[PDB]
Amino acid sequence: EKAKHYHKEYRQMYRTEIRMARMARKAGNFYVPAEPKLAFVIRIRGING
Amino acid sequence: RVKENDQKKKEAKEKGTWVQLKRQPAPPREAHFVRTNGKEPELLEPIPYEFMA
Amino acid sequence: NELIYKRGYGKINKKRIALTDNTLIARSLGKYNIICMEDLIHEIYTVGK
Amino acid sequence: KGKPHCSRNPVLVRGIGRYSRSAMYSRKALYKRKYAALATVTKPVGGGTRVVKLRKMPRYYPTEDVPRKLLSHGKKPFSQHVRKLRASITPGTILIILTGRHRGKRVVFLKQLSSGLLLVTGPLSLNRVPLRRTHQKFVIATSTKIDISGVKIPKHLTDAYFKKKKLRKPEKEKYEITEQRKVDQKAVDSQILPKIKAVPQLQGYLRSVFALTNGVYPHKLVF
Amino acid sequence: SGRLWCKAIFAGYKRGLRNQREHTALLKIEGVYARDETEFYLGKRCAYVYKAKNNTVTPGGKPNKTRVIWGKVTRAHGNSGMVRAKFRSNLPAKAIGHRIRVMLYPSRI
Amino acid sequence: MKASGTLREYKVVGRCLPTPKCRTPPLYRMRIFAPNHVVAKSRFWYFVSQLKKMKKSSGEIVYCGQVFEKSPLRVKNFGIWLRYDSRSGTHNMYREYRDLTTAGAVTQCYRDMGARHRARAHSIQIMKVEEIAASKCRRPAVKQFHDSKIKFPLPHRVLRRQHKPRFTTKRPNTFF
Amino acid sequence: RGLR
Amino acid sequence: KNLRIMLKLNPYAKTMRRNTILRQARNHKLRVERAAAALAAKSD
RNA sequence: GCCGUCGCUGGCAGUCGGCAGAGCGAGAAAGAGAGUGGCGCGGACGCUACGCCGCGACGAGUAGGAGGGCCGCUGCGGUG
RNA sequence: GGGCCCGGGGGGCCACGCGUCCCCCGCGAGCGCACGGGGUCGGCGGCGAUGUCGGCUACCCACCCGACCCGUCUUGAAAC
RNA sequence: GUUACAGCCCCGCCCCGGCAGCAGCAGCUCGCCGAAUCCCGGGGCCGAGGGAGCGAGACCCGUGCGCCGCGCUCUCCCCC
Ligand SMILES: [Mg+2]
Ligand SMILES: [Mg+2]
Ligand SMILES: [Mg+2]
Ligand SMILES: [Mg+2]
Ligand SMILES: [Mg+2]
Ligand SMILES: [Mg+2]
Ligand SMILES: [Mg+2]
Ligand SMILES: [Mg+2]
Repeated sequence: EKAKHYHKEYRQMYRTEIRMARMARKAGNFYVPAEPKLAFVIRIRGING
Repeated sequence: RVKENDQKKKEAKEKGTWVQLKRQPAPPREAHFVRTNGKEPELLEPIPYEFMA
Repeated sequence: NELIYKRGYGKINKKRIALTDNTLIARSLGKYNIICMEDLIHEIYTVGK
Repeated sequence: KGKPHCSRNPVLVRGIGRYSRSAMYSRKALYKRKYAALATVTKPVGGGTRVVKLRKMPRYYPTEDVPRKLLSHGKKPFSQHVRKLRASITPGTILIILTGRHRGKRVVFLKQLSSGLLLVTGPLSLNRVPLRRTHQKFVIATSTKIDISGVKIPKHLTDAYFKKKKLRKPEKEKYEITEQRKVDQKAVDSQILPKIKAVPQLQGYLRSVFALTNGVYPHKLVF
Repeated sequence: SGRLWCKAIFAGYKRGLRNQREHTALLKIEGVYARDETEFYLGKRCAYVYKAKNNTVTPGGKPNKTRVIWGKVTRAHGNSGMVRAKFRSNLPAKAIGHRIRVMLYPSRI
Repeated sequence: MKASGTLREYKVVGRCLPTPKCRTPPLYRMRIFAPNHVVAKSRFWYFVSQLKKMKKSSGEIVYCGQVFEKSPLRVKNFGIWLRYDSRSGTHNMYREYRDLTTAGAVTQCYRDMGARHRARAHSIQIMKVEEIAASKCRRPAVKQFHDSKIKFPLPHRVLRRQHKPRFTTKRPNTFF
Repeated sequence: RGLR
Repeated sequence: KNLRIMLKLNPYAKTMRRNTILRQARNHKLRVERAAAALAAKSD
């Protein structure tokens, strides 16, 4: 059930940000989404120097 | 901060609630709407180079 | 999802143990209500407490 | 006790059923299907009787034994493997044998045996290939097919029928075409052969032997 | 009777410019001059057939001087239709520029 | 900025972060031609920083979005006003191109400025892109295609399939 | 108990 | 890649996958019938 | 995949057998507890504990340091 | 949109005993298939006593890639 | 010179005039994606480990397909 609930939770977060931008565009304004809270970092350089 | 914490820790205790005591680094700014107010954003262009010698 | 399912390894007793069972997550993060790979993905993705 | 029922859950894909747990619960009517909580053989003798041990302790033990193996799953024997067949090999297709003494000949596919080897006939009169087994990995299936749907293949042409029979050598022992095999060859040939002759030039095609020549590359051509 | 293998040339070994990996051979197949045509040949048996002084046995035959190293096409190589092949023993370097049979089995068609 | 692939046109809108003094800062908009939006946002901050006391730290992007070509099936003449740094000075240029998309015309400019002046995209600032009527175009290369009865052959067609066959019995023909 |  | 491994870790994945297979096979049926009536209507 | 090093200062004395009863890897403290009243005679290997077993990480090297050699040489006490 | 997707008048649910009080309105038995704690076949073929089978390494030869002669002082040695 | 014996651009009213279709098998006119994603197939390399027990139980001494995960059938009765 936790997985079932998260699925619903993720769906609302996805839909909600879509819906928020539409209502801004409807009224001629801009919806600015929240700065991301999460990053993934990959080291691309070796360890010499 | 020590004083305000101990006072909050004592004021919220008698009220049976929970308050933030630890500081935090500035979080990323939350979502918000920006009203255009019926105006079009000013178009900007780079200016021509002019040799101001 | 795919980062944690294909390449998800736990640091259990300072060892690199693949997350091949839910009991691995529950024994370490259970005290935070994290008892399955799905709870782990939700605590990561949403940046929980 | 009750007669077994066909699985009420049709297979959607391998490992997933069509119906959820509660859908199956209703289908199986589990709401009303509720439930709640010799080693010695005696014999006579001329003492009178002897209690006999069916299986006796070993008379010898080796100095060392190997342990037991850990338990696995899915490692079935060969006889229980599922058999696959390229979709391009349908009964009546003209195949090209790639190996053996018959390499290059064009044969007629009949059916896939239970062991998964293909049963083919030359026919014997066209190219001298009898009813013979062959691996599908070593045949090129062409697009030439004859309709042998009305051909009756004897039910006894099975895998054990074609399995090689050991011959002892103490000089040499030779293979002898059994009279049954000759009778069998005619039964199938006498049906397929007239069907070959309905297609013009097909018999000549099955007489000829496939070969590569100058400028002919397999990746370029259609079989 | 006729030929039942495709003509391939043993171009060389897998290598950089100063390192050579002799467990893999690069085969140039007649008529295969793009990477998109090599698909038919992948996994096909490959036979380096040669002759020696001493006689050797023959499956289903009597001893002769012919010998073979078997292998198979493992993958394409480059954009112009070369294939990588692996053999039960590394091909001798005397075989560079010579014929490598490519059989028509294991057949996927 | 690298002019990788075909550029796209982006509409980037940004502003200063609101403060107690000015709770509603004005919205600035720029036309940015870039490979991807991430590059588009970066260039925006590079230009507004030149025109205003503003940088990424003290401002935000309100909207980044591609501007699709409005008449992709029409042939147009585009005039491009640009400044660029040569090895020994900066110069304003005006150039004309024929294309179907405005972004396609800007991409032709980056290849062209690189070809004729060895100009790397980091030293080119597209100031303005205007679709121009046939009667206002100045460059003879563009104007010679303003002929409703334009006709020309394709002389000396060079064989481009030169390795299929690699060896042939007959010499190629170049007249078609 | 109920399941039984 | 291994179905039964994902279920030992996330049993609800079986429900999600079954729904996708049904939903995708249902939507495919709609288009095929929708596309046909376009063909038959055009022939009218 | 295999070799070694390091760490877990990890596990094994429980081979507790017919004077018998096979377990303690398991998300979440502490007893497979003790009671008082209302036919066959059978069951692999192990444990040089300086031994055996498991899991995870790692492995460049001059000057230099340290460990282990069931590496090698000559003689002495025991032993074979 | 959110409220176990509030409350009233064809398609999927990890809903399915009951006495009740009432918020609200502690053991069923079997059997079986497996994407399930690291590979098996309960699958086959050819050859074999005088010229043939196996023999890593090892002897000779060949070819392809690699490859400058050591010790030493030295910032630096293949060093004229 | 201004639709005529071709056409092109814009505009006002025509339900954003109406219909397919819809980031299109007009297999490329231009994108970013997958809790809004699943199915099937092909080639290549590899097989490390080796006492996991199950159930009967002190009324039994069996059997070596056994853990966890996922199904199926029976212990109900009808129908095709
Ligand atoms: Mg460096
Ligand atoms: Mg070292
Ligand atoms: Mg060299
Ligand atoms: Mg040299
Ligand atoms: Mg010296
Ligand atoms: Mg010096
Ligand atoms: Mg030196
Ligand atoms: Mg010198």
